[PDB]
Amino acid sequence: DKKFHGILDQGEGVLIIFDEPPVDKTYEAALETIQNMSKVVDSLYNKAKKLT
Amino acid sequence: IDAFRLINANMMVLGHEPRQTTSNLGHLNKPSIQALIHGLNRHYYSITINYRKNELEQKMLLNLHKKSWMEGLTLQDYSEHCKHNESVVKEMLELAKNYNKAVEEEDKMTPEQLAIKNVGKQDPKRHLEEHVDVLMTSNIVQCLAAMLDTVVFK
Amino acid sequence: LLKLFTTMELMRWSTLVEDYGMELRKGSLESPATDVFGSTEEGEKRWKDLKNRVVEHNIRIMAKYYTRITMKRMAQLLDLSVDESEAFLSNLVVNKTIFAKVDRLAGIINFQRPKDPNNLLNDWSQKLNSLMSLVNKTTHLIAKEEMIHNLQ
Amino acid sequence: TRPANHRQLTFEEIAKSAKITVNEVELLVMKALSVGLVKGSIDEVDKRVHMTWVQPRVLDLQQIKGMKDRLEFWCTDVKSMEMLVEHQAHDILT
Amino acid sequence: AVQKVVVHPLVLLSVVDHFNRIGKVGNQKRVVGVLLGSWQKKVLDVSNSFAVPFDEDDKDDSVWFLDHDYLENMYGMFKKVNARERIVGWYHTGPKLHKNDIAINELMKRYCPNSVLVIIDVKPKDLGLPTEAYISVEEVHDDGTPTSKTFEHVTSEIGAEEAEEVGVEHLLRDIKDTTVGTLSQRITNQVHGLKGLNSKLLDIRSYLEKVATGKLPINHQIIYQLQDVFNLLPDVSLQEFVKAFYLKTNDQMVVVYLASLIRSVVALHNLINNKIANRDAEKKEG
Repeated sequence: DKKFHGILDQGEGVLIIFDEPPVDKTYEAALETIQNMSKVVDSLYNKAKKLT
Repeated sequence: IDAFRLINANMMVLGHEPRQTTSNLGHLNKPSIQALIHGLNRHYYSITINYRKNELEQKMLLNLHKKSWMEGLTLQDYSEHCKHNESVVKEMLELAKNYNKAVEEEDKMTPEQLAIKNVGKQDPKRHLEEHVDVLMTSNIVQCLAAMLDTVVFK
Repeated sequence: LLKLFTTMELMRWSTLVEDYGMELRKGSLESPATDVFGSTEEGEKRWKDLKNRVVEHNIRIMAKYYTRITMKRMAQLLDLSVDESEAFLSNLVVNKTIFAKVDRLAGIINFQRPKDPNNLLNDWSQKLNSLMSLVNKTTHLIAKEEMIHNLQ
Repeated sequence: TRPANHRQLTFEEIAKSAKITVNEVELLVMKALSVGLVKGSIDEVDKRVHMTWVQPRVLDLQQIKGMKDRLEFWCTDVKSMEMLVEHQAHDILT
Repeated sequence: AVQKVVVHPLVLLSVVDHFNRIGKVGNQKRVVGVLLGSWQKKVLDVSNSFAVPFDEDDKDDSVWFLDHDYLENMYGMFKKVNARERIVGWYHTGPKLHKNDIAINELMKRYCPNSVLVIIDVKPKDLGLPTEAYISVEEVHDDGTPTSKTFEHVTSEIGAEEAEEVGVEHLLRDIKDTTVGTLSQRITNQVHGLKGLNSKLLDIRSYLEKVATGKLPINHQIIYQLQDVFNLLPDVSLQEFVKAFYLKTNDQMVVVYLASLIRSVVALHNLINNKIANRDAEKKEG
């Protein structure tokens, strides 16, 4: 339920506490431009198919 | 800066500045109207001024006034720099979305007249790769300085 | 007061006991030491508090000069049990006044700052910029001393 | 003796060369950090002592000879690998 | 204790001309002149200068002439035309200083007590040194050395001023390069920035060759004790600094998929827009 930052083990019966990087904002917005770049190339090939 | 030189009264009903066989007179200034409203041109004349530009002074003024030795391989390192790489991509995403909007539009509303009625100081190619060039040059100079510094020092 | 300056003045609580046999018995006038610590019930609360103040003194200097420290060595350097050491480090870190984080299946605790990628790499450029600048001040200085003595 | 090649010194080398016991090498190095002739740090799970050292003193002409050889290796690394960069990026240099 | 001097760029220039005034008969190879300045703070400023008739002979190497009378009256004229300006020191040229410079400096400290000399290099103008400033200190001498004069070092720079940079930019008009040009210009900044890295290295190369050889006396105070501080900090410890290079991948990531794609797609628009405008103007020509 994401109330906590941790993990458990059964081989040792052990609770472990860690942290995480919030710096995904570069790579998140990186591939969202590819979705914009996918739509323009689909539009250009449609324009190039319309006339040689 | 301008230098001037007074004329006499002997040719006062004649043409002053008695100039002759040359063609370097039309340059260096035309008589300006804030200057010819006063005594120009029937009181003195204007004269030409160039500069005695010399060597043994020119380079020792140039290289000694603007110079920095160790600045060329500094880093301004990463916490100020990854934040800048974070920022520019975000509006460039919306700039790409605005670039999509004109491309998928593509209507025959006389598109050179459709572009002039849609002027906004905006996308088509001006607000384009100009940012991408800055994103290119910033990371190359950052990474080339990073790789040379690992090479040189031990 | 010199012993509680800084940098441990290298200390031990049992040696503090052997410095303080006099506070009950002898001295020039001796009376406030019997008043403050020599009393029965008000002294004993101050007895446990003076034990509390010296162990509080020893946690800060360990955070200054140690990357890691085992559980058994901290207990013998604080003159008390491993479990009472666990209680002392617990109510200081939830007081968020000493940064520490333990690992008690193996007993090894650490005093490290939480590591991050760029700040470690921000340190390499900073040592580098200080390195390149200092050799410029060095070579500028040895060029002068070469220049003065060559003339004599 | 080892100029920051692998300056992470093990505890037994101090305990032998200073001929001090093993349990007192920590109080010995905390004193040297308290004075301020060294600015290292102490590990105890491995008992290796990490070193950063800023205190200077005299260095007895023979150690200039070893300093010359390290400066000469320092020379040809800077010199030759600059010739690599200049010959590679010559046409955009101007 | 002076922090640093500031070179107004008229004074050097006004040393070049006076070296060129006597240069038709120049065989003394040195020109002494008076360095006018503006004392601001621990930092020093220089605004103007003038010259003085000076002779010197290497024979007995203590026979020389400043002119006190010429130094009184001409400085009195510059005081009259400008009350802001006063003397701060003197200068000479011919980059090897000579043995007499103790005598000139200790003379004209009775004009300004913390006087300072500046050596310019009129003929050397090439690599890395505009000027240099010297200062005199007299302590006991040291822990154990005999006492002397011992010209010391003050760091120097070239400053500027508004309404004289206008004269800088308008008189040069020659190469006119800006710092922008970030591909071509910044790489060349890395090139000749590293061409001074071995230049300072070849200078520290030559010094410990001639003192390990053992010619000149070893300056036990600063000349290697400051280097003893230096020679411990190129830290290159690998297995965590190896993990610096996914941030290198991160700096690579913005270049590769963003800058190579969009630059290609925009130029691809210029193809179809030209190939349409090619043949649709061709089929309507007839």
